[PDB]
Amino acid sequence: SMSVKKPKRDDSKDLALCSMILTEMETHEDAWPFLLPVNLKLVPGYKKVIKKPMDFSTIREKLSSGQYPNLETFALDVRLVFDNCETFNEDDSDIGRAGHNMRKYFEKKWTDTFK
Repeated sequence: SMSVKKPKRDDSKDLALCSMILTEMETHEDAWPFLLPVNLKLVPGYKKVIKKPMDFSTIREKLSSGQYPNLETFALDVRLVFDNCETFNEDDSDIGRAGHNMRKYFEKKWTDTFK
């Protein structure tokens, strides 16, 4: 509360560490469905169904341009990428399986880097 603060967690490396995690996600062999925005002209249904599209390139641009206020807003956009994927793709599809693999990969790196 006013003039009463928990001890200050060092967040000065968060930008660099989120960038490294994002690089590792970008270079994973199952990243290919997620590298670029889904083409809304060419994929029927996507525009209407997925209210907030997100992809790695879009996260990378937001990161590079100071559009994440903190590391939690960054994790929310990464998770959004996988949540959208599950909303639109069957579990038993190449893309569906890619999304589950990448989420697992991300969550481990997140825990190991920050928890």
